[PDB]
Amino acid sequence: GISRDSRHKRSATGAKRAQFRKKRKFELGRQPANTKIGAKRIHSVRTRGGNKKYRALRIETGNFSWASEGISKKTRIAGVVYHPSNNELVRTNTLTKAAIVQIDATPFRQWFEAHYGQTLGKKSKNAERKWAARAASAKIESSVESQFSAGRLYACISSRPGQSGRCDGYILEGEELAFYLRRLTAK
Amino acid sequence: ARGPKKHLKRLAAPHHWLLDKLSGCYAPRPSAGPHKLRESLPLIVFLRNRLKYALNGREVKAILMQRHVKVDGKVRTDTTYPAGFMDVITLDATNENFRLVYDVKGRFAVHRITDEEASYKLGKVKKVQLGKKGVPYVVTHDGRTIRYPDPNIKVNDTVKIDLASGKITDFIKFDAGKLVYVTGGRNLGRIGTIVHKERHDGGFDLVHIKDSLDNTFVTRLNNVFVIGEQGKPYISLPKGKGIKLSIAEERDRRRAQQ
Amino acid sequence: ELTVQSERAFQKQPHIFNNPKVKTSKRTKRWYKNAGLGFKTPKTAIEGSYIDKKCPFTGLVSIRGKILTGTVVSTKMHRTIVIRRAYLHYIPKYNRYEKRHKNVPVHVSPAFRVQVGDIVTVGQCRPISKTVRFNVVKVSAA
Amino acid sequence: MKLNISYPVNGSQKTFEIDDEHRIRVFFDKRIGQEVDGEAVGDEFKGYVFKISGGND
RNA sequence: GAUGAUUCAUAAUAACUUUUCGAAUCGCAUGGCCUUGUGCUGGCGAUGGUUCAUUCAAAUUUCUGCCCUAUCAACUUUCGAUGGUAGGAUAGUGGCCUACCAUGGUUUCAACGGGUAACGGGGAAUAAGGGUUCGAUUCCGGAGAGGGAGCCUGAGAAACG
RNA sequence: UGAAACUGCGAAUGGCUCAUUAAAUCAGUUAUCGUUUAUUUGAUAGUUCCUUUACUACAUGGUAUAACUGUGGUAAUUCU
Ligand SMILES: [Mg+2]
Ligand SMILES: [Mg+2]
Ligand SMILES: [Mg+2]
Ligand SMILES: [Mg+2]
Ligand SMILES: [Mg+2]
Ligand SMILES: [Mg+2]
Ligand SMILES: [Mg+2]
Ligand SMILES: [Mg+2]
Ligand SMILES: [Mg+2]
Ligand SMILES: [Mg+2]
Ligand SMILES: [Mg+2]
Ligand SMILES: [Mg+2]
Repeated sequence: GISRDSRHKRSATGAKRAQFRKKRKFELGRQPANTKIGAKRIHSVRTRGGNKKYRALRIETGNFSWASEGISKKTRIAGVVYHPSNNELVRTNTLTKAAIVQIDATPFRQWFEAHYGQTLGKKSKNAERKWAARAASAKIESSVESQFSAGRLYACISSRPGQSGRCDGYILEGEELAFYLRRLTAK
Repeated sequence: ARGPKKHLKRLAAPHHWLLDKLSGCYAPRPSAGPHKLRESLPLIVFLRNRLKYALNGREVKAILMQRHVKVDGKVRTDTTYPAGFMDVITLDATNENFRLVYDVKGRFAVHRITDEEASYKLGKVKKVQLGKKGVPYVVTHDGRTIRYPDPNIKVNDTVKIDLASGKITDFIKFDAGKLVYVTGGRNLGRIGTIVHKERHDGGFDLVHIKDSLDNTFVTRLNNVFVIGEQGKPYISLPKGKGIKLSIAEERDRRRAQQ
Repeated sequence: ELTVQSERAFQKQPHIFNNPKVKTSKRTKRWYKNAGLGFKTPKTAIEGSYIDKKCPFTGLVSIRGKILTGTVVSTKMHRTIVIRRAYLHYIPKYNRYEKRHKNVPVHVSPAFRVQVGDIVTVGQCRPISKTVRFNVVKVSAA
Repeated sequence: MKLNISYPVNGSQKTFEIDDEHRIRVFFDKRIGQEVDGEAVGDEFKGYVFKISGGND
């Protein structure tokens, strides 16, 4: 079908190769996943040596990591806002790796309350001791906390959904957030 | 093409088996085992062509299925089981014990050993790493994995393996003045003490080696097997003791005894 | 060397995370390694800001296999040059030799600056592109 | 045509050759699994009900 | 701890999983100790099973090396040609494919085209020395199953009993 | 003891031929720190009573379905 070989291309000198061999199976290629959003639907692919591979079609939630905070929560995905390879993936809401998405951000604000006791945006003694002891770490950044006021965080997909089935990511932070923010707010 | 090969034509078999070019199109293809199929000896060619205890492969199978032969203490009723370097072979009828060591001509010898010596074997460590849950292991040259080894054991050393348990009795390090066995290459079968080793970062460390008649040679580090200190070896060496007399001295020695 | 951030994606080294909470000197974590075989890692790799995924020093490639030497005859690609290895081929009938040559496309890191006429030594890596399998490890002529 | 009829409770089965084609014409335009009454096809089969389970053309 | 060299082996933390595996299996022998219940306990195997190593392999890959022809001098590049960045797909690397970008890449040291009554090699015949001609064919590698293309099963096939 | 049938392995090896193929195959020499690997051989799994006082079977839980038995179709097939 889709072949993954180099014998069908021209040489570096530019000559046309002759057909040495029929298409072998160990050099095959398969159609893309084009993972949409909503109503999770994972198919299986049997691959070389047994060794199952999970095509996610139409994934709904994901596990997203806050790297400066060292946690990760299972959060719902709102939609893709940027893709460095293609704008039609942003339009059609496809989820690949390196896609800039919006996520729900409510588990992160629940963890931030339960861990630090200050609310983002705008009772027991043990919790008071814990929240006082980890003080001067409850001042995260301006950009992320303004997103927390708006209830949608910017994340980047670090997983490959067509291969593992999962759509994992990390929250955008720092200079990478500023770069993609200039990309997004660019007219 | 299309998958693994299962046959082995004669004239493609390793030359040190000494299989004659007539009497059949095929040779006994060694099955997958502890040794590479080139540097191995199947039990069919050891029992039939070296010990003459059988006349057919059918008789070798008849010997094997009554569990007579056992190799490294395990029974192994397989016709083409690869017996390799330093394997012990026990024939309990006749109470015989062999070790596969090379003669200096480069072929496997019929080296009869005693019953105390059949209780162990030497192995050259091929890699030391940390397995799962941080447990270290070594891998010997016949693929035995031994967990919790001594921390001083690095690669290219020899460890003495117990063969009732899989435990390590002692070990010989790698430096100058060590008695080595050459297993591989042109100098296959020779025994000499190591004089020095050449670093050669990027591939194929060489080692210089001189026998008891002060003849030097050099070999890749892949083909060297340390067997002890100079004087005592840790095993019994075969007849000849790895000396490599030239053909002139060899016909002179043959005209002595003739 | 006028911007780092030219592409549509964010160029960064993978799994090298700079914590936004802390504030120190030594502005960013930069991963670098020594490529081995006695090749010195250049200071422009250690102190620079370029990203260069296929670099033998800061990037994710490893040098193993042949080490070759050629002369640069082309620099017109981006981060890629073509070297020319000249050799003599012996013909046994006439008992003499003839001049031959091959062109090798090699990858060049932004730690190194080559022009046409420089002699370079290159190290073999995994396939970088359709033709490139070698990577510049030392530029030592002009 | 012919009717390969099985009583599965008692475990017996018997074939019956049927003629007078406008008595089998009640069977037409019907599916496998759909049920038909007996008194259409035959006065020996009075009161009965059959399920169409298959056949060979 | 290792390597010339790793973001390596391995360990840890936080979660993930549509939730993988973690023995409802078989044969001989039938002991041991008891408050004696068909009590507790126990041998040698067989088959299966996660992961690592090993072996048999595979797939890519570096360097150099091929017959005649210039009455073949320019070839490649919208339909990938040479490279860059991201993705996708793959067992994995890679224009392998896609999106965007740059204008490269080969060539008189013979590219590209054409021809081969061309599968390649170990090798064969004939030779003072140097050579010339052949190698479909006992071994090694490749390819094919009337011609093309597509796929199922499986560790392994683009399989032709 | 042993037909059938289910299950498990094997049928990708072997044998044949030389059409295609001119940096292709191939040969010697490298690499995987760039990967799959049935089998073999050696190691290797006290954690699962998934809401964790029984909601139960762990001195052992549920369905099929083949061969078989019987009724048949087609000129014909390793059809069913
Ligand atoms: Mg065999
Ligand atoms: Mg890529
Ligand atoms: Mg690219
Ligand atoms: Mg031809
Ligand atoms: Mg012909
Ligand atoms: Mg052949
Ligand atoms: Mg074929
Ligand atoms: Mg024909
Ligand atoms: Mg076919
Ligand atoms: Mg046929
Ligand atoms: Mg074959
Ligand atoms: Mg095992």
